[PDB]
Amino acid sequence: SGFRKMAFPSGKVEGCMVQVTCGTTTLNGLWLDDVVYCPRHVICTSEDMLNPNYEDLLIRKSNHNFLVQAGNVQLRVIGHSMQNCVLKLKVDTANPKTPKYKFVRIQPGQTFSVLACYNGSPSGVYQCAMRPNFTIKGSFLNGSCGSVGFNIDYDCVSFCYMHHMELPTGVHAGTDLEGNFYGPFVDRQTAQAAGTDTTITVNVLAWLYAAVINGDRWFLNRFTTTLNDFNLVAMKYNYEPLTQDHVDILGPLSAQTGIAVLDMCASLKELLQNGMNGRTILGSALLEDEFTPFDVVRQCSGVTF
Amino acid sequence: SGFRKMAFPSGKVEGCMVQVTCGTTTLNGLWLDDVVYCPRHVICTSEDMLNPNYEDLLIRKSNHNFLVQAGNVQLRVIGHSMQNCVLKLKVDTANPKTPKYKFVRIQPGQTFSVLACYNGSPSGVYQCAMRPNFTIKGSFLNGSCGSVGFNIDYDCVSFCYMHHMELPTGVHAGTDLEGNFYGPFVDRQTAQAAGTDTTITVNVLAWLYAAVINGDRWFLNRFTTTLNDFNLVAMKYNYEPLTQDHVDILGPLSAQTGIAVLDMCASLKELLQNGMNGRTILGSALLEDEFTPFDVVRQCSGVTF
Ligand SMILES: *C(=C)Cn1c(C)c(-n2nnc3ccccc32)c(=O)n(-c2cncc3ccccc23)c1=O
Ligand SMILES: *C(=C)Cn1c(C)c(-n2nnc3ccccc32)c(=O)n(-c2cncc3ccccc23)c1=O
Repeated sequence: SGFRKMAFPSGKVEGCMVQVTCGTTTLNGLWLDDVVYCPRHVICTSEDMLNPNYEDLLIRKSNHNFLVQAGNVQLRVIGHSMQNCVLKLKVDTANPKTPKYKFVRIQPGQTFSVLACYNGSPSGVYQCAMRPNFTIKGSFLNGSCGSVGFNIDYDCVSFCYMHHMELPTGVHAGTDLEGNFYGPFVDRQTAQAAGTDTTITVNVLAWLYAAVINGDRWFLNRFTTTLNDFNLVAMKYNYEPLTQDHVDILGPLSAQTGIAVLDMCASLKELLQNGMNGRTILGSALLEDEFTPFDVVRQCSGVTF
Repeated sequence: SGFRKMAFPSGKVEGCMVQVTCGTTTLNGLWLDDVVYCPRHVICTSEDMLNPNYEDLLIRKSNHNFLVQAGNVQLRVIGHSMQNCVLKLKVDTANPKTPKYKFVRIQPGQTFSVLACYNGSPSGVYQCAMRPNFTIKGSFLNGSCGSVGFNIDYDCVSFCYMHHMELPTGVHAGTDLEGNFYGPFVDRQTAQAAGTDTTITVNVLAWLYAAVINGDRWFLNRFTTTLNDFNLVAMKYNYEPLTQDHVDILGPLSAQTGIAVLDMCASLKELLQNGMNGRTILGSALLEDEFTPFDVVRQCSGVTF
């Protein structure tokens, strides 16, 4: 049946992307009901990003200093406030294309789709995962702030990420839709350490279950392992410690393929110690960890919205 | 800045996906203006797919035998015809969400975004490429026929692919929006050979240019090569022969990075003969060939729609 990195249909999010201009800085905004959400660093100049006093910079700003554009239509700003690191511009008009939505703070290891935008216009969509160090490895250029990450549950759009900065190491950092950064990052142009990134172990196991479903079974060995001895090989190769909760989520994948979770950990343990010897799994020559067990079930069952 | 497999915003295509039912078979349809396009094998039973006489099977079908559903709204079928391998159901109502569109028959090696649909409801979106053997390696389950592949040029949606069958080897085959199959495939449940698949050489070179832009420069060597001697290493490793046209398209990538195309072919020649030695390029341990030179420029410049 095949297996691909798949993103949610971005139709419901395209109708909410607007362009926000404050002075010379222009970035993307998210228009839901009569409130426009955008990163608060839109009020900063190129020289202000070094050490910005956001409370002092926002004081010098009025309602008419914010230009919100939805296509060719201008939105009247009648209120502004700063919640953590996001700016909330109250507009006089509710977005007629507002879908059913919620604000959700996802956990490290979970995945979401990103709609990369520039000047309020969508450019592309791709699937990513929140690394354990609360960073993401996306595709972001200059002007891509304001771009949101989201999950879709049938009719509801769960917004979970807003892009803010590109770290000097090349990775990306951002906040939730309430302004709280993911990780120890601040909206300030300074050298910030992301920390040791590790591999989402439960996502790797789910990806191996998807390989068996699609006929890729060459890595299945003749061993088992304990939950304690497996996390030992995991901690050596910079892998997340596997917990009983992770085993519980892998239940449906273990029952569909008839392979016990502990047996799958043994095949993964052998792959960590012996490598792939040049072979591939689902068209990849490395261990992919950007598919949650829920993503594997969705793609191997055809869940629509 | 990062590099990711990126798909076009599927908002304009979501508004055209409908569900078509003929007897017991149900698949997806594409609703543009007052015409619904769907694969013609919707008129076949499970036992009819072995050796179907489509001209004889369609004769036993009337206008009222086709149930077209756009959400919860029924469409009145007032005309039907068979163009090659697609069925064109004329409806009494033009789609109010019809975007500017064209029908395009793409060439092998070019890429396009796929919106996987089930029962007329979109489920996901992903980028793929038309392999030189006119197959695609997508993610398709039962009921995913009717799913279309498309490219977006600012305001125009260029439809280029409609999914029809999954070959016994696991790959997928389909037609253009006029019904002409890509390759020597027929809409018949029989064993069909896809042929020797090869690697899109111009796409691999463009992917290496994207690596240098993003800072991945470890594969740059100290050699050059001729266009004749390079296609010799290419023909040995099942790679497409590089032509002067391919070199012309790689012009902007060669001028942006300051690396001649023939010099990039030498680094690629060394990678084919020596492998990667365990290293990675843009987070991949193999040579990716699903990025056209136009896809690299779009993602490394931020082209929006
Ligand atoms: C957003 C519209 C502009 N932009 C900014 C302002 C920044 N940026 N520079 N220093 C900063 C400190 C704190 C927060 C943001 C910030 C930025 O990094 N990027 C940005 C984001 N992602 C990728 C990227 C790639 C190349 C240049 C900039 C850039 C901004 O877009
Ligand atoms: C489409 C809604 C149903 N479907 C069909 C009918 C077929 N299929 N079986 N034999 C065939 C011969 C010629 C054309 C189609 C055809 C089919 O293959 N698939 C299908 C397509 N992609 C992936 C896939 C995965 C698992 C089962 C079927 C399947 C159909 O969906």
